[PDB]
Amino acid sequence: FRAFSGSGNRL
Amino acid sequence: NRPNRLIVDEAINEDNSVVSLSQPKMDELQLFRGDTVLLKGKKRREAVCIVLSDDTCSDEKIRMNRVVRNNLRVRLGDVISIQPCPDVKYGKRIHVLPIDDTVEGITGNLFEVYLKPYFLEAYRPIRKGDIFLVRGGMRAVEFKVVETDPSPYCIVAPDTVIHCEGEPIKREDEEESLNEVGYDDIGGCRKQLAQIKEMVELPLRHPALFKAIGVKPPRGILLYGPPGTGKTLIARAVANETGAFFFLINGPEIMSKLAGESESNLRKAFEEAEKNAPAIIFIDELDAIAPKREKTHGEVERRIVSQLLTLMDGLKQRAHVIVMAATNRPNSIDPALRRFGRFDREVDIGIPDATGRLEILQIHTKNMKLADDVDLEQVANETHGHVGADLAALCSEAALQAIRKKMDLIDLEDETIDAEVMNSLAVTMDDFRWALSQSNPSALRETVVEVPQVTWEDIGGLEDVKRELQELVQYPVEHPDKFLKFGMTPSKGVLFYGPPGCGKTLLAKAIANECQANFISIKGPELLTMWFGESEANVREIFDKARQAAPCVLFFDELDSIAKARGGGAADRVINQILTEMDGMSTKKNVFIIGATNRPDIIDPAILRPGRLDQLIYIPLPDEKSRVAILKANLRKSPVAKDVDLEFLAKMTNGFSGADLTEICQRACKLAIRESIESEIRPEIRRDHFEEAMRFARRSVSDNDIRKYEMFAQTLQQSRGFGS
Ligand SMILES: Nc1ncnc2c1ncn2[C@@H]1O[C@H](COP(=O)(O)OP(=O)(O)OP(O)(O)=S)[C@@H](O)[C@H]1O
Ligand SMILES: Nc1ncnc2c1ncn2[C@@H]1O[C@H](COP(=O)(O)OP(=O)(O)OP(O)(O)=S)[C@@H](O)[C@H]1O
Ligand SMILES: [Cl-]
Ligand SMILES: [Mg+2]
Ligand SMILES: [Mg+2]
Repeated sequence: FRAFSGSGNRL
Repeated sequence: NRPNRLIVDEAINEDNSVVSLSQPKMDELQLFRGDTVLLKGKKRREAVCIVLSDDTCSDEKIRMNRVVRNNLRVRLGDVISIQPCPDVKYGKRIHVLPIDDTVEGITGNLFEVYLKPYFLEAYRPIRKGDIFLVRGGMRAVEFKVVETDPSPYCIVAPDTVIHCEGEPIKREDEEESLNEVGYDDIGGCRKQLAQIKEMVELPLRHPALFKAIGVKPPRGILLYGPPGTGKTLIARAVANETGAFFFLINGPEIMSKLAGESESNLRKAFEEAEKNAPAIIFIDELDAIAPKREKTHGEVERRIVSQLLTLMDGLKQRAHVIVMAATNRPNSIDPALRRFGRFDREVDIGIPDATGRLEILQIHTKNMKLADDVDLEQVANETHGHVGADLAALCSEAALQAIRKKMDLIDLEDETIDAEVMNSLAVTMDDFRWALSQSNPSALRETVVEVPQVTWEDIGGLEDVKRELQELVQYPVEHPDKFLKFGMTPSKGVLFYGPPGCGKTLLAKAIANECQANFISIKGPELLTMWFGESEANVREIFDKARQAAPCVLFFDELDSIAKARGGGAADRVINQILTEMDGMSTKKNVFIIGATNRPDIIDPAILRPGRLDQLIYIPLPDEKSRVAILKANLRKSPVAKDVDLEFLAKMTNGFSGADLTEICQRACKLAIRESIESEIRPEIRRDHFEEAMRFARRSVSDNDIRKYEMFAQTLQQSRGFGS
């Protein structure tokens, strides 16, 4: 596992 | 001591990323409301937060939430350095991971339910490594900031992306849990929690400091109050907030073990506490181990009590250890334990008042989404005789109800959990109303000690009497200096006497309200209920509680009932003991004793002796003008028609008491209600209703009675000689 991978923020 | 150094204090703003200073200090450091400040704590850790103003905050201290406290590895009273942070800019990407023990039960999109509304329109300044808490869906999960693109700190603007992908990280050894109990989990007993904090903070927080001074610190603190009032709760809170080692000793558990094991376990507990000093040993359900010596029949039982007493005496080693103990019944504990050197300090954590209950209700609705129709103040007002645990349970019960009716859908999903839906679960005011009807309150029989909500406004007339009461009760409290210059000590108590239903009880509560002082009412019949043998310890317990609640006004109501019962060997012992307690009551303690009776002809002259209830205040039927005031008072809350004339109503009811007028209002109100039901209308109470009620109205105080009451108003002080 590490750091990032995916998404989010929205808004 | 540069200005940047400040002392940590309790928080008022529930917001995680908010810390507060006083305006004069904010101007000293040259910071303003919008500024983002950098906080440097101990253990070379840092946290970033938004700063705000606080008029209540002392300039030498800084208010920060427990979340911020933990991120700094700091506790209440510690020192931290604050410095401005304009260098903070918006983030590009943020990566937060949940902690296992707080998320293992829920599945789904953790980011949309919690992180979304948490950062939405918030622009929260965060730091790498920080742990923040988000409550929702009847659960509180804490995330740790693993990394931020502008490291180590940045603000969370709408453009910042979030990634929370990954199996929850395990708890680091030094990272204390926020699920653990703290002062913010306690409400309804601010005053008491303060006393304990004072006693315990010094020796537990600064142990070396106390060893150098040579002055004696506390060793034994005894918390008492009905079951479920949060005694066990406070112990745990104080331990965590001070960072002391907490060793719990459960009474029943020790007494469930063999003779040798009980003795052994007590020893180990003390040895372990001394090993990890500073420490708090909490003995829960103390009465299980050390009840009154007369009731402790049995050799093995007697040995354990002695064992405990010896261990308590062994605390003379002064190994920074505090022993706290809890018991429902202070009288149940072996008096040997209340002696100096052992549990020499006691704190009464009684039942919460309206304000307190509200505080509590708010604690257990933190994680639940509450509908708009929910009004906790009503619930608080309604749940009289409820204890902390009762309130905590009903909230759980109101929530469980919202689940039941909404479970129709979940079942088909049971296989898995619906986290997204868990947020959609609201708790209607009906869910509370339902839980209210199903509630089993425990402390209804407990004597209530709180500030009355009855004010002068609720009392019509008696203006000059209200005045005299302020002189007797308020002045000596608010202006002690003046009394000393004149060299007079103020009177101890008062006696209300007059016809029934004229406001004697009302005055007692009103004066208490004006002085924002505690109030304890004990009616005659209550005193005649206590078992004969038990009566002796109960009368004393009352005056003890009065001392605890100083400034306090102790009101003995319905005294006539006891008079009738004497001329009764029980009624005699009681009043004679009250007289004894009155004398022992030092006037300097700010405890005011008031008595009331409808029968000055049979009152014990001993009560009227100088030094006791020597202020004889006569309270007659209300005159014309007063009757109008009373009528308004009762009809304040009710919808009255414009046609109703109260000046005339008062003119016709000359000779009627205050209670009589209230009954007239009720009877007239009942007529208006009847008509509202038969014919579907919004009710109004009009002239016709009062006229009909008045035709059946009757007077409670006869002319013969008046003549007698007027005579006693001039000769009541003469009853200490030969009878009339
Ligand atoms: N003053 C309070 N403020 C907030 N919550 C409270 C308070 N008092 C009780 N509670 C809640 O009700 C529960 C009972 O608290 P307890 O610590 O068990 O009090 P207790 O007096 O030690 O109970 P007994 O005497 O063993 S029955 C706690 O778990 C709290 O959640
Ligand atoms: N001056 C008053 N102003 C408003 N209400 C009054 C007044 N006097 C009496 N009442 C009513 O009478 C009720 C009880 O009055 P109390 O305060 O108990 O007077 P009391 O001298 O103690 O007489 P009793 O024996 O208790 S009825 C109250 O609930 C009121 O509704
Ligand atoms: Cl009497
Ligand atoms: Mg307990
Ligand atoms: Mg009364």
